[PDB]
Amino acid sequence: ETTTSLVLERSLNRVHLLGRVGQDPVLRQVEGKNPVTIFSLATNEMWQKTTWHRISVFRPGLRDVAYQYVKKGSRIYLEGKIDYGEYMDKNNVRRQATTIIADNIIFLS
Amino acid sequence: VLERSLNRVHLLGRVGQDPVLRQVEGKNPVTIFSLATNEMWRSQLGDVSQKTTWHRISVFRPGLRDVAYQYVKKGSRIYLEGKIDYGEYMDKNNVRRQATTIIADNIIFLS
Amino acid sequence: VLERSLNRVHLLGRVGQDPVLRQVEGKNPVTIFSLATNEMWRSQLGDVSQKTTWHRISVFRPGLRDVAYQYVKKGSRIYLEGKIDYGEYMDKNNVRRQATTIIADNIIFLS
Amino acid sequence: ETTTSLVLERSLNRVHLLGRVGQDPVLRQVEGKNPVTIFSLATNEMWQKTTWHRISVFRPGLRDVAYQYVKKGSRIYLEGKIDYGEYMDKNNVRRQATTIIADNIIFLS
Amino acid sequence: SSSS
Amino acid sequence: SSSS
Ligand SMILES: [Mg+2]
Ligand SMILES: [Mg+2]
Ligand SMILES: [Mg+2]
Repeated sequence: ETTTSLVLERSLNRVHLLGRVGQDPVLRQVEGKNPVTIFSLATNEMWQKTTWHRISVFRPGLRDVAYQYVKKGSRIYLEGKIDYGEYMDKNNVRRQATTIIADNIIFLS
Repeated sequence: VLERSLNRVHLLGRVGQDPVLRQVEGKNPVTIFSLATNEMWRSQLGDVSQKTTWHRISVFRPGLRDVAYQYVKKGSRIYLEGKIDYGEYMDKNNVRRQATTIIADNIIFLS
Repeated sequence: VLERSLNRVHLLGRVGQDPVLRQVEGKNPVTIFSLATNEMWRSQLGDVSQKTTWHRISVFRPGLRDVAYQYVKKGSRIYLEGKIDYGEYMDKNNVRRQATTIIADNIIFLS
Repeated sequence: ETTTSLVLERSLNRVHLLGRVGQDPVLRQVEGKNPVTIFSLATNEMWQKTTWHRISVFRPGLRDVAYQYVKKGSRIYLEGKIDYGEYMDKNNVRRQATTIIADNIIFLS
Repeated sequence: SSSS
Repeated sequence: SSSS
């Protein structure tokens, strides 16, 4: 690993979700500086199992549109990337707090 | 009859280590490996940031699981599609913790 | 045995007119409709450009074709997935011309 | 249709292709002002049929990387949007010149 | 405002 | 150059 470890070699980290919002969005600040809009999204598989996703909206403008227009029970299509949100809990345990960082949200209801 | 939803992930990246073929007695055999993707983004000289994201990949599908175990290698460049599953589980406490994996149902070898 | 390739389109838009159920004798029946998608992009007041793209959608799959004909309406908002096919054909001249369609294999009604 | 016909209502026009480049890329100018890199991409279906796509790269920087690194026989993954490129030919006939406008290209060979 |  |  160097400054020459540019890794211009490209990769792809893309998720598409279509589902229903679990609760009204909330607004948080991360570190001291980055406002974020957060809500939950439920998707289902035939197989049954409801999968509950944590959605984070960091993009300016999108995050405000999300906070004002996403509501519990909203039907949403969205796209973004997976971030696993690893961290250390109270007792040094490494946890995951997986979130989909949405860069595109389409409102269906 | 619940309406239609979608849970679809596309990754293209480099495998982090040789896959593990895992049979924890009870649940059926699963091929496990890690996939690295890089996110580059700008912030004298051109100041540019880079983050590596490490995905855990599970392959349950019977034919794909074996193809994955035998052909995925450390450094392998692959494209895959699947769904995200968070693997909720009760620990020693009365709540749940997550073990997120991407359940691959399609893999393309690019190397 | 040719290697793996991908030809995958995702659209989400509003249908432009009631679908046509087309049986040009010979080829099997096909549901045809148009889907509009909008692309907005910036360029006093905030100067912003907008372009509407009109996609021709064909549904050949036997069960989906009928669901499409009966339930797609003008103004319907839908999500669909398919592959692009350019529909090469010889005209009255000794070369080929194209009639591009998206062959839908999955449709989600959002309205 | 007005200035109030903002159509903030969002839509999605997204194509993903993985295939082989047919010939070396060429460089064109559209109208008088927009440099573009153009090449062909072949994809196949099991069913057989080879589908030949026209790829256009307008994004600055991406278009130069494409022109310098895409070669006949290159294996490429790419993403973009469909543009049908409608026009009038010599005899007033409305033709299609469908192209995939790539905004992301990943080099595989 | 601009519309193609 | 910055790497998280
Ligand atoms: Mg996509
Ligand atoms: Mg804001
Ligand atoms: Mg340039």
